[PDB]
Amino acid sequence: NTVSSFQVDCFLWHVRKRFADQELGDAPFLDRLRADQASLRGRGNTLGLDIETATRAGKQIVERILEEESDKALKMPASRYLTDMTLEEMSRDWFMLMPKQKVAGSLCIKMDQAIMDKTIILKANFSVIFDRLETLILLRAFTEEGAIVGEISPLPSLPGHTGEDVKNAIGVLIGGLEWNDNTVRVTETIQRFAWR
Amino acid sequence: NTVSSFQVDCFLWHVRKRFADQELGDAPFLDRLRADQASLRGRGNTLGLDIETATRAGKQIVERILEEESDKALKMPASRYLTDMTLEEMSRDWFMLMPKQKVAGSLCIKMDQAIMDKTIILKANFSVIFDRLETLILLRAFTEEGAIVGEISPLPSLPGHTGEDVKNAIGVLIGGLEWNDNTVRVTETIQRFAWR
Repeated sequence: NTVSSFQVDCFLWHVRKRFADQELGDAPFLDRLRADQASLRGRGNTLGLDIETATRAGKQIVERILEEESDKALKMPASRYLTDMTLEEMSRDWFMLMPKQKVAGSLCIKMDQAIMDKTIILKANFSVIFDRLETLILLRAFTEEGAIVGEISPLPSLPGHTGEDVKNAIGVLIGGLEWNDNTVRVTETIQRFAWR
Repeated sequence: NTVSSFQVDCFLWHVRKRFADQELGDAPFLDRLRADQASLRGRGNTLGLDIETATRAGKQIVERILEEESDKALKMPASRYLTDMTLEEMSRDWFMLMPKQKVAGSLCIKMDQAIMDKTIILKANFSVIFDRLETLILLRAFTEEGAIVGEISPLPSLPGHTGEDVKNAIGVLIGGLEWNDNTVRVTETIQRFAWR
């Protein structure tokens, strides 16, 4: 019922205690240890379970969380994060006068149809595995005048996208922008790890 | 400085999160997880360290606490706890009219010199290893009338006592009580695992 967590808390307290027992602790850490020691005393007396017994049970529970595969996440060959945009560029507000958008590939593609005869460069932040795109964080279209006129973003509620879905989204965005006689290019990052 | 603990907290949060992720959690556990998730977000932004990076560093720190000998406490062959007294008997108030006491063997020996011509039984709670006494919790002398007239207790500030120190303390207590024509015996627990 409630003993599973109590036991986990008692073991994790022990672990934090051992951390303190080996120095390096800041004052708020020791303060939390004191508050938790008092709270665990209370919870123990209410439950009737000795702190060391609970600690050992917690140890076995924590091991159970960490048993079997544990955290041996050796199936993600060090993805490298590549960026063309700063956090401000990704979070910057923008608007479309004649908005146009669609969903495909678990990606949302947006572009302003009011943009005409402009020169546009695409910038993106994304993860790369084996010299190819693996996850898209964000792509935005900027005019030479600095306006944001299009965007490709992942949809968090759908099964994740692939590199080919992003390549298709980029091609679709470029096509739609080119319709209005815009000149569209991509950064070297996109040109090297993705495709126009 | 303060990153060592923060990192430990982030990993331990992850562990508690995985516990939640595998059910069995009570409402206060999840509530603490929410408060801690918000607090860790704050602490992260203040420190500038990503929660996953801190989590991995915390994992390595926790492993460091648990590395080498870890908790392989295989040098304490299952001590068995034997009791003659309830918690109330050990915590019961008592007094000596003519107090007498000494320190020896990292034990405090007390007896009331005013007790005469009584029949006394000694009761004790202690740990046993290999069919012999290893740690004394408490020993008290009771008259047949129920009065507490003597006590042998460990002193927490001194190097721990041995079984032979307790045997000597019991012999000394019995001797002092016998001086005043008291008849003193011990429980079967003491007679089997210690000596008069």
